Amino acid sequence: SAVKAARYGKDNVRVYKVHKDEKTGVQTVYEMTVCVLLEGEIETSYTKADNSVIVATDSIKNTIYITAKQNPVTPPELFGSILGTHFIEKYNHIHAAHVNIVCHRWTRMDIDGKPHPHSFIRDSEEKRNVQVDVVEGKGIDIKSSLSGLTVLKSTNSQFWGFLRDEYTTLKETWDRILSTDVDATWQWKNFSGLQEVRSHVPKFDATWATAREVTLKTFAEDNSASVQATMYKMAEQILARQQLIETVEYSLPNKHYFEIDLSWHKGLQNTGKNAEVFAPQSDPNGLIKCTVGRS
Amino acid sequence: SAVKAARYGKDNVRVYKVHKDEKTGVQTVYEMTVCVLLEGEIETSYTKADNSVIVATDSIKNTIYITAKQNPVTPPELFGSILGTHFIEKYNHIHAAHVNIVCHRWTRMDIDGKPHPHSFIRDSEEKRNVQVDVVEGKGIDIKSSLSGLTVLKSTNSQFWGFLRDEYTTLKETWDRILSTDVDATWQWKNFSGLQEVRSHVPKFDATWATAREVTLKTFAEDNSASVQATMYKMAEQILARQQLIETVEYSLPNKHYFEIDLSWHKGLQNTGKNAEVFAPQSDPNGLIKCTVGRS
Amino acid sequence: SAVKAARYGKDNVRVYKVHKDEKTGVQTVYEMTVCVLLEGEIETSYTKADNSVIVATDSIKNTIYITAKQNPVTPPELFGSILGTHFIEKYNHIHAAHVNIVCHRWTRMDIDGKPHPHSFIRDSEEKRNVQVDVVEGKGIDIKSSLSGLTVLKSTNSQFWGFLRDEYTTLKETWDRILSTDVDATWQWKNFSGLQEVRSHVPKFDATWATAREVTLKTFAEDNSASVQATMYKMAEQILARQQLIETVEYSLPNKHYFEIDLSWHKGLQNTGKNAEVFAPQSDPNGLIKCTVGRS
Amino acid sequence: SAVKAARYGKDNVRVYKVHKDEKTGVQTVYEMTVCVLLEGEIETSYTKADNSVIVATDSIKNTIYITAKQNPVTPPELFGSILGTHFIEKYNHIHAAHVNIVCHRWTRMDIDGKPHPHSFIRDSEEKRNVQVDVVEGKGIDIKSSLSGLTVLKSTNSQFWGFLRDEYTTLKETWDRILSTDVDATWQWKNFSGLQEVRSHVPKFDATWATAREVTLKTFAEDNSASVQATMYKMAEQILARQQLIETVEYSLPNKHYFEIDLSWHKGLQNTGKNAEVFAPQSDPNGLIKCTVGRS
Ligand SMILES: O=c1[nH]c(=O)c2nn[nH]c2[nH]1
Ligand SMILES: O=c1[nH]c(=O)c2nn[nH]c2[nH]1
Ligand SMILES: O=c1[nH]c(=O)c2nn[nH]c2[nH]1
Ligand SMILES: O=c1[nH]c(=O)c2nn[nH]c2[nH]1
Ligand code: NA
Ligand code: NA
Ligand code: NA
Ligand code: NA
Ligand SMILES: [Xe]
Ligand SMILES: [Xe]
Ligand SMILES: [Xe]
Ligand SMILES: [Xe]
Ligand SMILES: [Xe]
Ligand SMILES: [Xe]
Ligand SMILES: [Xe]
Ligand SMILES: [Xe]
Repeated sequence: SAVKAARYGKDNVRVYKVHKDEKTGVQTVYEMTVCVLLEGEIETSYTKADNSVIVATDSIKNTIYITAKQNPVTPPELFGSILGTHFIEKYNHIHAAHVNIVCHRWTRMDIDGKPHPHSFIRDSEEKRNVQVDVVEGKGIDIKSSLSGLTVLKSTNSQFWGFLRDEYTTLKETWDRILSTDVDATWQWKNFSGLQEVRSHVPKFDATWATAREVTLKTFAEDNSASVQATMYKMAEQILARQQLIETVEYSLPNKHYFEIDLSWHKGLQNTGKNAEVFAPQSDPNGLIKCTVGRS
Repeated sequence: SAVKAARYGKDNVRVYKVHKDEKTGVQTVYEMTVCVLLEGEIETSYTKADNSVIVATDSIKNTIYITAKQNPVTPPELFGSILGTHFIEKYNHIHAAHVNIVCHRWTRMDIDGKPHPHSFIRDSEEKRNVQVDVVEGKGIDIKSSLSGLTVLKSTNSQFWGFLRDEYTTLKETWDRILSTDVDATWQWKNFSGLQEVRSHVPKFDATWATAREVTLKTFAEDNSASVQATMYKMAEQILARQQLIETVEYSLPNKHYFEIDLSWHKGLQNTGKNAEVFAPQSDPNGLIKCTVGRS
Repeated sequence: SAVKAARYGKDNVRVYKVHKDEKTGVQTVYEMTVCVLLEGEIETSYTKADNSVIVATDSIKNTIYITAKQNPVTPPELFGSILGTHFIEKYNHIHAAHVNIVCHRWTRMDIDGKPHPHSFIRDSEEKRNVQVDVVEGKGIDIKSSLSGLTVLKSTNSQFWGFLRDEYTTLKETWDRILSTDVDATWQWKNFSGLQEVRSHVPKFDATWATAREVTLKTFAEDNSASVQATMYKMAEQILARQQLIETVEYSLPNKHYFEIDLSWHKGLQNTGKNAEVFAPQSDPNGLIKCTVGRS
Repeated sequence: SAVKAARYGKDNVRVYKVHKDEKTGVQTVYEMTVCVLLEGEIETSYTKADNSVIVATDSIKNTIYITAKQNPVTPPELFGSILGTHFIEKYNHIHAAHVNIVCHRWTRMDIDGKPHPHSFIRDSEEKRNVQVDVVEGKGIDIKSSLSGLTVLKSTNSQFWGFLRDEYTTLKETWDRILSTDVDATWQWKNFSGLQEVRSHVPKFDATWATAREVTLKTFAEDNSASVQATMYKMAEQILARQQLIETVEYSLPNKHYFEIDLSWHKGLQNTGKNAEVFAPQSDPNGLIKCTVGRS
């Protein structure tokens, strides 16, 4: 037998950083969860019990805190590239670093219409994420994403004209609820190294904001023919607005809300045009994915 | 042996209701999770296998949907009182109904600065809850609450002057992070029945909004001497603003963020006045509770 | 305003202890999660910012580890009583301690039919719990429990003869699946103090084992007329076997498995006597409770 | 823009099936959670709102229940291959089916030393899983796995001789706790179609059992030099015992238990050879992966 692939590192490293403006007294906080996995010439730790090749996962954890102390942590695409580059440059035998970052929301509170200098609220479990793969001699590959964005529209969603055969019971509809949790990922063109990533720094926050805005607007305004058709419209617009993105992927659950027929009880009308009370279904759920690129 | 207490019913009943304004085309959604447990003369179902006394939990579920179809579901204090009253009035042998409601957030989206007529976003897992106990001949007891409100302040929290003995290692501090998940409950004076609850309907939403506002403002503005001292200030203000509340209870975790000493690495300074990077701790956590009433 | 009630302390304190037999080389591990909340003359920490009355929650955490170092941690009823007594005896102004312990399973592995001296497996998320309330001048109140015991029987459960009215759609049945997660609590007679708790030490493990055995046997053997009727039989037997128990409480979800009518597809028969494939329902669920005591 | 990849289907489909032996009266239950995602000529549903190409996800759900009614559901490798083959054979324009199955444990109860005919217990959240990819003209690729197997050993684990530099604080050790949650996957050689899968049916359960046995024995008996070294020994043995497996992958968290220095309190000794009480750490955790194949 032989080692075909191996990677190891530290997962679930929680980090908080605060920035204090001495002039204004305004403080800004960042909180993330980080995972770093390394690859390289490490097979002998598996096959020969040779620990000399192992950068201890405890040391990886230390390195994350040290790097956060000495560098900006925003945008996360920059921080992840700095962190990944460190490992491949510092250790001769490590040839790839894989960095995943989840950014948690701490939104500045408004108290009496004014932004508070040092108090924050977690407004939703929506996350902004990055996956950064730093590979020695092959540059830096970055995938950025938003996830946990949960939305619902109460009308202007349809689903009719699908295949009907002996396995089909679903009725065609011209008016239904549509609800999903959005997971959207945009993949950047490959970067040659940290200098190139630094030159594009302003594009990271702007593209995140655009992806979010396009997602919300298209969801709210599209008279949706299916999840498939609506998500394609979102991905098309994002690609049109940022030339440095190569692909956009969406992964969308279809979270079903079922009509409840109440006619058995005193002829009460609660279906079709009379539907007011619905039963949200915890499971099963549709799951629809698509990756859109440039033609 | 003998039955000392018994209650039974349906838990985890998810309900969605939509309201459609025909004039404006504006739609508003409500989504809740409901639990109803009944008590009364039901001992024989336990001791004698006498099912004749059991209102099936499946029937309780039906009743929830029917009641939501025929009545407003907001404010939840009103809906819960209607639902509880139904069971004690309809069934001679049922003498108490216990209704718990969790309200989930569906906040209307703003698209291009305008409120959208039928699209919504889940902005945070914060909940608004009610517990309604309807007891035949003893009226209606309502506890209202907010929970899952997660906040953090990066300075203006202190903790010094606590008891020090041979079990104490904690250092006194004049500047720390304070972060918690707020659970706050206000208990209404007892109501004689549904007519009285209906007469106070406008106070329910207003008091929820006040409790929330007071919580956020006090948290952000108090130069906090301890969780204990700050939470007391919150409860005191809520009681001052709503005479129909008898008690306010807060239950607050103290979610610790620890300094990381980096001086072992090239004398890097990251403690006290130089602290920028911190380690959020998942566990253990302080837990501080208090119930404040009128003197 | 005035403080009507207050308690504070440390929650989610994870503790592991190992015992090593020097003779046999056999090691035994215990792992728990502990919460300690204190009450007493502490109102001024809330009303006056007087921290002098506060035993820091960090110190409570230290005390848990120290107590675990110097005392047995099994049975958990004994450990919790030791821990609670410590706080009310050590601090003049603290008059009650409330200790909750969750014990996690680490079951010794069998390798080639022999018990391994130092390797363990987590066989199920079933827990053994205690709640110990130590109140100065009123002794020690202990509630012991098992929870997270998930069982299912595929036949020999019935449910017929329940109340039928205009809210009822549920069909009577003489053969259904019954599945639940068992939460069972037995409350001990009040103990005068630690000496009395120590005198009953052998009864704690034996009663836990009896409660578990009775639960499983009765579930498997009862031709069940309802959850209500079966759970009563369990509680009755436990009370008969241990005179020092005052009450037994069960809290049982009814986790529904629904028939799926497939007759729309080529007349396929999958209901009643022909039912083979079922749809487990995540929600809603019945919830049935009862507290049984001595007559 | 263009669709580069697309797949869609139904996730979280819970299924229960019971088998009844008429002779013995013995019943056996199976419970699974299933996900089916389809690929093929479906781009136009995304780009042109052409629903005619969509097999509704609701119909996929129906098909799962129908297939479970008409076929054995065990071993899951066989069931998944049947289900995947159905979709690519039934629909001309669907060319790949991806089936994921999670099998939940329902272990027959022993009551008074005898196996009960129809009562079951969930002994642990350990799962047996399959991923089946059925691709038209390319056969059937099956990955089998076990996951959620949580183990701990209290001694006979070491970790010394790792790289030490200016980022390293971790002390070398010759005696530590080792605890992990095992995720192990074995990938079968490609099968030409359903006939070939059926010819190997007895190997599926036997190989699962071998993978489990090897994992537990090696964990318990290896005087472990690192997670890396121990996991390699496991994978090597599995490959030696089943020639039809091409690769074995393990993914293992290192769940840390930290010593607690208590010497600040009355010189209490709780480190090194005197360590008895430890603090389990919820996060961060090491994460170690390896894929082993044949040389
Ligand atoms: O938008 C939808 N897309 C689908 O593929 C589907 N299948 N059922 N309902 C559905 N809705
Ligand atoms: O605000 C606090 N209250 C407390 O009781 C405490 N104990 N440790 N840190 C603390 N902080
Ligand atoms: O055992 C049961 N008890 C109940 O109270 C009930 N209500 N519906 N089904 C039920 N089953
Ligand atoms: O077994 C281990 N492997 C590792 O790579 C490691 N790093 N720190 N501790 C460790 N333990
Ligand atoms: Na390198
Ligand atoms: Na009544
Ligand atoms: Na005392
Ligand atoms: Na096909
Ligand atoms: Xe951070
Ligand atoms: Xe969508
Ligand atoms: Xe609702
Ligand atoms: Xe607070
Ligand atoms: Xe312990
Ligand atoms: Xe039961
Ligand atoms: Xe199944
Ligand atoms: Xe391991």
